[PDB]
Amino acid sequence: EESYDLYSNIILNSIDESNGCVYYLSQINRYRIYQSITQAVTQFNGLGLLTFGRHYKPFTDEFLARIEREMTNFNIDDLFNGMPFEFQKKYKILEFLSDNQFLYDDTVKLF
Amino acid sequence: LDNNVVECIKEITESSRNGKLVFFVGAGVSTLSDYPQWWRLVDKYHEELYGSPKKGNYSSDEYLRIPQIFYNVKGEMAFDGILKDFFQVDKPTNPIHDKILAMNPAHVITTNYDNLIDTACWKRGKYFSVISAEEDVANATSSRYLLKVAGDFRKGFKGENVVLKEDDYLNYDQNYPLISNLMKTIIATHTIVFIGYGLGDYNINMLLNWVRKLQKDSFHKPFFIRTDPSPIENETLIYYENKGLRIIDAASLIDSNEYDYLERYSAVMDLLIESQENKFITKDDEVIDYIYGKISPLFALQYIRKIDLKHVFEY
Amino acid sequence: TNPIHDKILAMNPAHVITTNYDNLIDTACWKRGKYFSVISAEEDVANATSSRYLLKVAGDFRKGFKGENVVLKEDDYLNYDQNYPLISNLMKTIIATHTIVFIGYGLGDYNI
Amino acid sequence: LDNNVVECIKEITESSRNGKLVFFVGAGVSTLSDYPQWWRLVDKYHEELYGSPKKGNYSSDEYLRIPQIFYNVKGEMAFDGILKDFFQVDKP
Amino acid sequence: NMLLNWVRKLQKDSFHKPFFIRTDPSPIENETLIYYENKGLRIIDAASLIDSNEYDYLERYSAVMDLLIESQENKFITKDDEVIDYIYGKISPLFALQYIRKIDLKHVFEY
Repeated sequence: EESYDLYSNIILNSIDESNGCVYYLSQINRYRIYQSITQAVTQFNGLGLLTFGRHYKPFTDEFLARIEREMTNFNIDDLFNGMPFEFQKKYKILEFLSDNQFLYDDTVKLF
Repeated sequence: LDNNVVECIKEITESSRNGKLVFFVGAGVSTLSDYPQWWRLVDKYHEELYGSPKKGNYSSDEYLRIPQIFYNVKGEMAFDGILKDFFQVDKPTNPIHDKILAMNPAHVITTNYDNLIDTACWKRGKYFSVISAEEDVANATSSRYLLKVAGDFRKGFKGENVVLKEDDYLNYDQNYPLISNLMKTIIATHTIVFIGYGLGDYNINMLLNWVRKLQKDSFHKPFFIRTDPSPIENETLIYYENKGLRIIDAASLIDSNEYDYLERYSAVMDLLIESQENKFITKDDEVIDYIYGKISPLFALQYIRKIDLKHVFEY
Repeated sequence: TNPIHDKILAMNPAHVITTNYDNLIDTACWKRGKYFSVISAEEDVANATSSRYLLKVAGDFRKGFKGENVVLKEDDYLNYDQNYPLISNLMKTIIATHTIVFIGYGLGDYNI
Repeated sequence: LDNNVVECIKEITESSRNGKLVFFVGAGVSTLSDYPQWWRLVDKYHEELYGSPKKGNYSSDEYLRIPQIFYNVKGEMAFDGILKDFFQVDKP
Repeated sequence: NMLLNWVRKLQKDSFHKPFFIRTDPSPIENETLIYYENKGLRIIDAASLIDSNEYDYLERYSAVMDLLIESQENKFITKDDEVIDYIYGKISPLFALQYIRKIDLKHVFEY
């Protein structure tokens, strides 16, 4: 929860200095940590209490309600396209980070 | 739930997935973020001009006349000082601001004078090209546009970057030709949803006049979200239907108090967000056609992989 | 289609605009294999099939070879905004947000 | 009798005795003849279109809107039928 | 308002300023008068000239109009300073002609 809130501050305070990469990486990282939280609450509220035996609730219900509020209907594949065009032609090296299946070209070569 | 309102929901949700949806958000949402209303701004202007605000309530003419007097009487210097005192402030984004961007809009047009909605773009992630003057139109960093009718003091600490005085409305077409030219161009090609208005604003009426004046029937009918606490009247509803505004009232869908605007705003918008095409399917009549509509183009292909069939069914 | 037409599409302009009533540009676009959502009527803007516009700014003969759709008479130009409000407004919008290369003119045409 | 009033009043008499004065008479004179003011008609339209007058005050926006709603909803026949009956009252 | 907007946007100072006859019971505010005067409207306030209660919807129009009609050039004359100019205003053009019949002088003086 602190990491999610902190990552909100990085993107929020990255408006100036035209950083681009720091805002872009934190935005991707924000989705990644949110992705981890989604199955974190799914493996605590769901799965019952099998591995542990006691219902741990690391994140409040209010916190779950809000994070979905902003994160509803978010697609990471268009995040790079959603970036400004100046960033697009300037940080094209990071074009594959937006893809959810970015761990495909590397694995294909290994395979 | 009502048949008349749900058919509107199907059009917007389908257009949102198509990427041809544009949200016309008004100043009503700003009150949710507890932002200084324009009503209080004109009350301050009247207080300085007359030494004391009028005891009687200010009618529609009072909203547009009083700022003009203050500009002419107290001058431009006092005009900007009160605006900076009253409007230059930081407020958190209301839940509507982010969920406005939940349906990815190709362009966003707002009548707000503030930066409440630009922070929503960056916080969400989509970078909308904020436009407030002719220079901003000339430089199009991104295809997706965020239209500011007035804009902040980013154009220099001047008074022309706002449209509040009465004369500004009269010469709005000529003072801001490009942003008004792009204003109507978006509407002709994109679905427009009006959220955060009292169904009596000048801007919505003036736009409605242009489409009613000479537009034939090519343009699509924009949607309106009446969030007023009182229920809409049938006679009022019928008139706007002929004008070309499919009003989606909020009090009709959910009955609440006269103060919990955020409850009314969120419930209808979440109803828009959470309702999908399969949500509105009720019986076998809506089953076969819905399934056939998405699979029919694939009939040309001899064989289709079974694994990736989830793509056409939105997973 | 003239060899000039082919050379235009090498730089594949996003939204080509032409003051032509024929389909020589349209056919030449498909010869290169490049599609274009041609907009000529006031109803074409609303039901646009893509974002790349082949703007017949004065209409074409796609809806028949009649004088109603095409703008050739003097009265049509007087009522240009009266008969084609959207496509006239939309063409102006493209001008501000794009870099325009005027080609196929004698510097003294009334359209320019 | 005050300053800037005689200056204005002498110019009007100058134009009036020049034979070129033009008077822009408004609807205020109709009140003097006790003619029904048009805003009173608007309230009558609300009592027919809405079935009951609203307790809130009718603003300038309410003045211009209600006839527009009344005309399109109830039709032209109902609209001018009131005019033929209500406003055909000769006054001195 | 509509013609005032027409005046503001496409009329210079060349045109003659129209005159407004105020008849509302309440006194005119100073700021409102200035703006209308700047637009090019000359305000004649009835409450300022004549004091009456807020129920004088009638006879307030008359009180301005009869004063307007009763306004005569000779009425404004107070003493010899306003006498010689008024007389010389109409007789000076007659100086070019060698002789004027004294019986005919009633025409300039409005009989």
